[PDB]
Amino acid sequence: GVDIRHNKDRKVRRKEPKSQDIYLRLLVKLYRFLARRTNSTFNQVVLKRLFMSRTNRPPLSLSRMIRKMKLPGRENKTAVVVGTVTDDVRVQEVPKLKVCALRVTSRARSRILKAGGKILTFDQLALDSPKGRGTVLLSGPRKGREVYRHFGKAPGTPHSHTKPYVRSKGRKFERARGRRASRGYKN
Amino acid sequence: PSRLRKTRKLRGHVSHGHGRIGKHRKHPGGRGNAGGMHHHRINFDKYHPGYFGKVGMRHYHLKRNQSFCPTVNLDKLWTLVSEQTRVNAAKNKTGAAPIIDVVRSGYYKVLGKGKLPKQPVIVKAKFFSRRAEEKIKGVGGACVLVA
Amino acid sequence: APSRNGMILKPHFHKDWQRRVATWFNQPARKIRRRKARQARARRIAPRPAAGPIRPIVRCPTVRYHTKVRAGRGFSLEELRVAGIHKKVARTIGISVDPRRRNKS
Amino acid sequence: DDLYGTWRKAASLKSNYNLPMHKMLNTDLSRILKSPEIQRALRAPRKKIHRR
Amino acid sequence: SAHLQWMVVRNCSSFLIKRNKQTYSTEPNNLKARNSFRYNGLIHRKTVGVEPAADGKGVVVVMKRRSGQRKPATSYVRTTINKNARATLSSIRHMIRKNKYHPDLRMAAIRRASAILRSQKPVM
Amino acid sequence: ACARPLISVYSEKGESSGKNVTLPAVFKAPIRPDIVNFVHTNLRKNNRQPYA
RNA sequence: UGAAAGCGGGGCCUCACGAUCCUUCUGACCUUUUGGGUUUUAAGCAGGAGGUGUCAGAAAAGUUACCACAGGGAUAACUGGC
RNA sequence: GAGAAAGAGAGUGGCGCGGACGCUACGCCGCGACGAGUAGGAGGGCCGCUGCGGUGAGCCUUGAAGCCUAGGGCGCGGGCCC
RNA sequence: CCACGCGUCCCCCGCGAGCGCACGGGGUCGGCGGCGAUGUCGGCUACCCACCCGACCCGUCUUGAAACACGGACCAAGGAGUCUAACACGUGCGCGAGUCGGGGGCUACGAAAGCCGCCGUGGCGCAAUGAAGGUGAAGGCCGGCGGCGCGCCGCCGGCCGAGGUGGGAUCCCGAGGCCUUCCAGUCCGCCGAGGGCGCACCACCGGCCCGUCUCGCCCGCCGCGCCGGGGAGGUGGAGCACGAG
RNA sequence: AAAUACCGGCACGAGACCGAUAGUCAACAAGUACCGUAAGGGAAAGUUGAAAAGAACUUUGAAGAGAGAGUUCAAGAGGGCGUGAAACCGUUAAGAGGUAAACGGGUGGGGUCCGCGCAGUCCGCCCGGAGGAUUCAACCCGGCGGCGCGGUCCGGCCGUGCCG
Ligand SMILES: [Mg+2]
Ligand SMILES: [Mg+2]
Ligand SMILES: [Mg+2]
Ligand SMILES: [Mg+2]
Ligand SMILES: [Mg+2]
Ligand SMILES: [Mg+2]
Ligand SMILES: [Mg+2]
Ligand SMILES: [Mg+2]
Ligand SMILES: [Mg+2]
Ligand SMILES: [Mg+2]
Ligand SMILES: [Mg+2]
Ligand SMILES: [Mg+2]
Ligand SMILES: [Mg+2]
Ligand SMILES: [Mg+2]
Ligand SMILES: [Mg+2]
Ligand SMILES: [Mg+2]
Ligand SMILES: [Mg+2]
Ligand SMILES: [Mg+2]
Ligand SMILES: [Mg+2]
Ligand SMILES: [Mg+2]
Ligand SMILES: [Mg+2]
Ligand SMILES: [Mg+2]
Ligand SMILES: [Mg+2]
Ligand SMILES: [Mg+2]
Ligand SMILES: [Mg+2]
Ligand SMILES: [Mg+2]
Ligand SMILES: [Mg+2]
Ligand SMILES: [Mg+2]
Ligand SMILES: [Mg+2]
Ligand SMILES: [Mg+2]
Ligand SMILES: [Mg+2]
Ligand SMILES: [Mg+2]
Ligand SMILES: [Mg+2]
Ligand SMILES: [Mg+2]
Ligand SMILES: [Mg+2]
Repeated sequence: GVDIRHNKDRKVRRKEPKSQDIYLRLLVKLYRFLARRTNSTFNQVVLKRLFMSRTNRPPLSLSRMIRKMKLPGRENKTAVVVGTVTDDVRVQEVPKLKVCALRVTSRARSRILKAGGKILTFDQLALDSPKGRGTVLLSGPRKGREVYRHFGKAPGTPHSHTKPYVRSKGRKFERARGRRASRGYKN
Repeated sequence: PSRLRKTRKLRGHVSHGHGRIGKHRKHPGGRGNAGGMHHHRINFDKYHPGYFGKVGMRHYHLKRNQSFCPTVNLDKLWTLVSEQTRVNAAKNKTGAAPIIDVVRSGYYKVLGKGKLPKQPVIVKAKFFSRRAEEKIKGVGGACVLVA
Repeated sequence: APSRNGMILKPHFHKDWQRRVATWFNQPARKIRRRKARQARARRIAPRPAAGPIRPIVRCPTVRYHTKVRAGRGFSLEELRVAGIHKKVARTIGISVDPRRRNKS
Repeated sequence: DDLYGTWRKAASLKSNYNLPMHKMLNTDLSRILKSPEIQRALRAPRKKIHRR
Repeated sequence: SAHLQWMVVRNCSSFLIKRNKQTYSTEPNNLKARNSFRYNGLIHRKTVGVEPAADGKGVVVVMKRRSGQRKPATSYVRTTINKNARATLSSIRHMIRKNKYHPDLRMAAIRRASAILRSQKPVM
Repeated sequence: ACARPLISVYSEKGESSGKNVTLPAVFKAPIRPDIVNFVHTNLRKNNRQPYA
């Protein structure tokens, strides 16, 4: 026979989006062609991010966009998020941005267009720059979700800063034996 | 839908997904989360530290209304009042400052989290934190109290 | 028999609860019952207000709520005797009265 | 357009409603694909089948 | 547009028919009668169709015009062709080619016209 | 798209009357049959009487 | 302590020992004691102690030949087997 | 498709009207390596039962559902069409 | 001998045409022969029978079952991971620092559907920490007034103003050149030596809020008090560190 | 009083429910027959046909039961009667038989039917040979359609554009 071990024989990654959306599948039908038929890997990574799940393409906010676009060198470039460009209310002035996203929330659309910016979709991005040149590809904070505070080294183990699953935060709800130094032990 | 579930693909499998050595018996580890001190000790100490025992004072008749004091930040202090006041207090060369009455917006205590733009205010709250007061003074503008 | 990681919880089902479960399938029948009763009452008191009497300006009691003003129970006797409306005539012409209210302000 | 609003006019007899924004606009895919913006910036097609 | 309509009518249409591990569409302007993007005849701005005539001699060739897309009464134009077998195919070939009128399926149109003509000549 | 056509109002006799109203923007809101299926599935369940 | 370098926060090293709850004692010009104040009392917070030797920690005598039930050939009393 | 980072690049001076198939892009096509399996886990079913919303100008007294069959068949198989 | 001509400076001694055979990117014949209307031709499969080789009866508990282990005479119909609640994670969908009307109200199928917005009361989220009183999430530079054996500065006016190191998909600049007769030379792309700005995330160092311990000097006034605030250095926290619900 | 609760009762309407081993225990002379001293336990059980037109009469037998005859479209629906499966059984026909029967792989023989097999496919183009048409191209007239190649023809409409 052959003594190859078939555990990791199959790659796990996606080849099609799980969504049954039709506009997203048209964007996939376009970027399949562009990444197959160009030699710029912006197209490969942007179809790889069109495929993803909405917990893997987190919402990038407009404060991150303003900061990471005002970092020096990248003036009049095109910000590209594959997720959802959301408003961030704790920022006052907004510079002229040139952004491209699947879906921009309504107050962020109003904010950028009052600042004098321009919103694009991905079909217009492919017309405007097919190899994706002149673009800054950004992604949202992926471990910004509240779930990742429950992950890692478990609570009740030394040097583990993990939020434990408790039904209501209070005085009585798991503050006593693993936590105190008088009540039992402190981990 | 039961059409999509697991038991439509576990027909013909003689144990229905629960093993043949250890059968699916009714309640092997006690009911619920029993056995905290005794035989689920290391689940309750590797995954819920703190669970057994008392700590803290007993308060017999708690009233969330008495303990009610919700907070706003200096980041979102300008969110409360519309954009027209900001742009008018920016255009306004007379030094006149808008009143930000946080209490009618529904927040009793102003805490100071982030950067406040250099633009004068009269922040009208029910409580203040020291850093929030110092940031409003450092912008140049006053913190008045209402009860 | 708890598994790896997850909230330990106390569901209150240890009683026999299936003999007593109030199910809401008469929600829309009860709403159309109430609004047919409300239409009948509103057309049987024909020029009078359908909402009943008038109810006073009242500030909510506690620290969470005293900045909000809501509609109270009835007009107190002291503001009635200041407004010159008689105690027993106020509710007969449509002004709700409860005598239990003070006026500290 | 009084019910569900225009793209720039809000919904006149709902309270807070506007039409949902598109995810891509130029939906005719062939008029994107055989367009001189893209067809310029592509490699040459390799369509010679090379059997075993 | 057209691909937007195709991603809708692609599986949940009423002209589609599925059995015996084959697939089709009984829609009124489908050369080769199969469910595909190219050969479907309701979702395009320009579309040929080949139908047999109402009388038992000839082929009505259907063109979808360019102007009235949303006006289905004045959207299609019938042309009746009652000729010899070669010049019927010559008319359909010139009609699709020299107009540059959707040249993807000139060959499918002349295949379908030839099949209708042999069905319309008498049977031994 | 972005441009809006002009639909004529037909008389009761059948032929076109002179009046023509612009297309409302609702008719070029996006088409998504997945969430039409989703909303129709979850809302066709509400008219259902119990059985036991 | 030694003059000093240093050495020493128990026994030259390898064993000599104990969670929650509860009680007791110690500590601070400490917190709460519920509408306000004062004062006893009680609750807390931290640090020891009272102890579970089945030693990760129930509070526990027998008998059944009048016997029962769920099971076990995971386990005896036969034969057969090495 | 071809051993060699990259243009069958654009500019300035010295008769016969003809050309197969394709592309349900979730589609079609080419290369290689590979296939054990109880507990279990997962994916696909144009496998199957019953009912509901759509739809087939569906079928049906010129004989539906069911049942029988040494008849013709398809699918690896669930099954199905005659 | 996989050696071919002419021209010239120096050294040592870039398009020739045609035909054809083919050990050449997977089989063709541009080769044939028979038998066929009432007894023959084909149909693997499915009916019965014959022969060779193989061939123990299933389920199940088991370290092991054909077991001298238990259940099973045969057949038809019924017959076992369902529903409610809670939680967790993954996934699709709408809106997005917000979100949700589920409870209420207004207008055959319809007990549906729509609408409310001064019905967002409220839930969850946007802020943690502490047992509790409570507190409650950048700093610096410039000028004026050892203060002395607060170059630090206590406070005022202006200015910069919201971390850093390493790795990082993407992009950005481009020493050179990518040929059709040769020299310059333009515009369009394309490739790349090197060098940049660096998303998510990871590791580390900094910093900020609450508790707690230690060491310390300052400041505020309506009550100058067993008052209030402030600093430095470690440490406990399910925190912040430009949302993610 | 009101808002509120209702698996009993009178009278109703409806069902992504069940379809006679299901749904109530009960679709029927069901809390009936039946068991128990008693408290109490408690079934099974729907279907001729359109209409009874429910088989007059002859005939053997004592009769049940047959054969003819008749009604019906149908008795292949004959008073427990639609459809009528399986286990099981009778009979007919075919095949077979000393390792219990059975089974898997491989063929062989015999059946049963199917092919409507039993002188064998067609299809373009060319060449020839006999035929038959109101007949091809080009023109002319009318309609319809497709498209800076009108560099910039005239007129409208729209913008999820802009300036006044
Ligand atoms: Mg192998
Ligand atoms: Mg394997
Ligand atoms: Mg694997
Ligand atoms: Mg298995
Ligand atoms: Mg078992
Ligand atoms: Mg187990
Ligand atoms: Mg075991
Ligand atoms: Mg269980
Ligand atoms: Mg124990
Ligand atoms: Mg388990
Ligand atoms: Mg020391
Ligand atoms: Mg008291
Ligand atoms: Mg005895
Ligand atoms: Mg022995
Ligand atoms: Mg396998
Ligand atoms: Mg043998
Ligand atoms: Mg067993
Ligand atoms: Mg066992
Ligand atoms: Mg054993
Ligand atoms: Mg085992
Ligand atoms: Mg044995
Ligand atoms: Mg047993
Ligand atoms: Mg037995
Ligand atoms: Mg069954
Ligand atoms: Mg999720
Ligand atoms: Mg109804
Ligand atoms: Mg029955
Ligand atoms: Mg019954
Ligand atoms: Mg039955
Ligand atoms: Mg019957
Ligand atoms: Mg029956
Ligand atoms: Mg019949
Ligand atoms: Mg019958
Ligand atoms: Mg019968
Ligand atoms: Mg015989």
